[PDB]
This record gives sequence, structure tokens and C-alpha cells, in this order.
Amino acid sequence: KAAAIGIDLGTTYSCVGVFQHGKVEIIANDQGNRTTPSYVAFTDTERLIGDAAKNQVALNPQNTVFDAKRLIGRKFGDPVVQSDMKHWPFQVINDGDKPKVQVSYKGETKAFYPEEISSMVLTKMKEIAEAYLGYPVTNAVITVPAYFNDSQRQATKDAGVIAGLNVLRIINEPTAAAIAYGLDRTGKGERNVLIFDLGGGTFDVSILTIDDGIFEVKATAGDTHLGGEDFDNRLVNHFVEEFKRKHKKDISQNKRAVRRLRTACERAKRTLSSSTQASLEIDSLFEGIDFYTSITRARFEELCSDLFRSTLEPVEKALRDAKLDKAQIHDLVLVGGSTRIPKVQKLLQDFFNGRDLNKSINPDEAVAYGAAVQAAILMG
Ligand SMILES: Nc1ncnc2c1ncn2[C@@H]1O[C@H](COP(=O)(O)OP(=O)(O)NP(=O)(O)O)[C@@H](O)[C@H]1O
Ligand SMILES: [Mg+2]
Repeated sequence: KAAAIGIDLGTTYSCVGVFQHGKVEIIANDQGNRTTPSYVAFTDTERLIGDAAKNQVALNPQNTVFDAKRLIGRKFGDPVVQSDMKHWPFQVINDGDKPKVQVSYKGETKAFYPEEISSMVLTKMKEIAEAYLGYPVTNAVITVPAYFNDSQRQATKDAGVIAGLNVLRIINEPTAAAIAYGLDRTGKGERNVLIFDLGGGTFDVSILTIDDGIFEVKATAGDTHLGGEDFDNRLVNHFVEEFKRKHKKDISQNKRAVRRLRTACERAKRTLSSSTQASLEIDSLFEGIDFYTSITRARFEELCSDLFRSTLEPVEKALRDAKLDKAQIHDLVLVGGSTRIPKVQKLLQDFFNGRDLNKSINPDEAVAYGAAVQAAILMG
């Protein structure tokens, strides 16, 4: 009766969809955004989630949590966890070999499991859907990277249950993307599908073989630390140098200034996917000095040229592992907000000798879209 929802719980942005009245609808949140930051923040008086949390990140770096997906289902001693901890502004502690994020909340020290943090993000996605539908949601399909192990899948499901959702199924993100494009339905025989997923924090390449609605992972490649945030970083360093040239001041030490500049760069970056230039206007960036400038799409491409180019190596590697030539791939599917960058689409298309790309569904919404279709199917 009530519709089930599909939820892409991303490392950096999450998205929710619902199949209703013959179509999938990706649901906009309170601020009108089709995707919501996977951020949670704790203050002296409240818990903020999504846009409201990410928006005050510069003001409260120690108690604003993100990247919970990097910790979920892992052991404190996991080398990945130990490595990732070096770069986060928030504290992570060991609780029975399970990591917990420790923060200050309402004047006290409190710690939360990764699934608790993600349950908050999922709760927000559930509320977003309920606001649109006009009624409560209690069924959902949630997605995870194809390489997640049983523990990571269990903890992701636990996050959903904590959020008040009955988790119909946990399915792989690349499978969800294929379902969004109706690729789960094939003619006689098997089809080889390549999912090129470049998001905010990670880059995943997956080669799937689909046969009669059955999905098999033939190969996976990528880089868990390559994504849109790295492109934002190249822009930040470029503007830090511009500010030095213009004002003979180095703002790299001011945390607030660098965070505000990063936020502005992410917006300018998005604009450069549709327009050829973008302007950045930051009032009182550093020592009361305003910073108003512009940057062109070509300059952005130059600043990230090596990073963009590097995305084709995992594609080559995945093909090698799957024992397939480029011509044997039947469909190319774009996933992740970073694949909206024209240069990235050109590199992939050129690498595949001119093949058209499946890109009619916003890339950062494709996983949630498929998850919603799967959820509707499962509800019968
Ligand atoms: N129009 C755009 N042009 C370029 N980049 C964009 C655009 N829209 C969103 N992005 C970036 O896409 C990234 C988010 O991708 P998205 O797929 O929504 O996140 P995700 O699912 O969490 N992926 P991941 O971080 O790897 O788990 C961020 O770096 C956004 O800044
Ligand atoms: Mg996402």
C-alpha cells in the first residue's frame, strides 16, 4: 500500500527515490536539493543533519561528523580506519574493537557508532520522502558498494532499522544503477555492463554481466580516495595562490577561511559543468578582506587534468581482469555527481572510441533511482 523508498546512502551525498504512479520520482529535500550531504552535527543545543549540518561545518569542525560510510561495519584496528582517522577533524575511539565517533553534544562528551551516525542521515532521507508523499514510510531498499563485506552490509541495514525502516534488501550500487536504466531486462544471452562511478569521495568501476535478470560482478577497480572533493581541493589551492598574489597574504592557516573557500569552490565547480565560467564571491574571507574572482572551465580542467586522466587506468584494469576488450562492453553507465563534468564524460567516451553513454538520469541520482525501482518490485 504505502510506497517503499530507494535510498543511496553515499559517502558524501545521499539521495532518495520512490516509484509512484508509473514513474520514479527523486525527492527534493527542504532546501530543494535532489541530494543531501551525508553530514551530521552536534551542538550545545541540537543535532543537525544534511544541508544544515554541512552548512555550519566551518563553525564546528570537531562535532560535525561525515565519512561515516568509511567506518561502517569495520573494526577499530582495521588499517583503513587507522589511516582515515589521521585526516578527520573529529575524534574516533575504540569501543570493543569497534570505532565510535566522539563529540561534544549539549555540553557533554558522547560517542556514536557509525551505524548510529548513518541512521541519522537515513532518518533525514526518510523524512524527505514522507514530506513529499504526505504519509509515513517504513519499507526501503538501501544500497552499498559491491565490495562491502557481510559486516558492512549488516551495519548498513542496522542503520536503516535504527531509522525506523524495514530493510527489504541491501543491494549493490552498480546493480541499482543498471536497474535504473532497465538493463536488468535483456534479450537472449548475457550482456556486459560497465558502471563508471565517480562521486564526492570515491571512484568505483564495476563490470557486471547480466543474464536473464541475474547480475554477476566480473571485476571491480577504482580508488577509494579519488572523487569530487579532490577536484574541489585543486581549486582551493589555486585560489589560495591567487589570494597570495593579490594581497601578499597566505590564508592556508586560517581553518575557517580555507573551509569557506572550499565550499565556494565546490559550488563554482558544479556551475562549470553547465557554464564555461563561474564567479566566486566570498565576503570577509581573511582578515576582513573580500575575495571576488572568476575561473573558466578550461582552467578548472587544467588544474585537474592528471586526476581526470587517471580515472581511465582503473577502467583498463577492470577490463583486463574481466578478460574483456572495450568492444565487448554492451553498455556504459555514468554514476556519481562528478561524471557530470564534461571533460570526464569526454575521457570515458573517447576511451571507448565514441560510444554513447547512459547519462539521461542525473548521475548522482542513478543509484537511488534503481533502488526505488527495486523497492517497488519487492513490494509486489
Ligand atoms: N553538476 C556537477 N558538476 C560537477 N560535480 C558535481 C556536480 N554535482 C555534484 N557534483 C559533485 O559530485 C560529488 C557528489 O557525488 P554523489 O554521487 O552525489 O556522492 P556520493 O554518492 O556520496 N559518491 P561517493 O562520495 O563516492 O560515495 C560532490 O563532489 C559534488 O560536488
Ligand atoms: Mg550518493
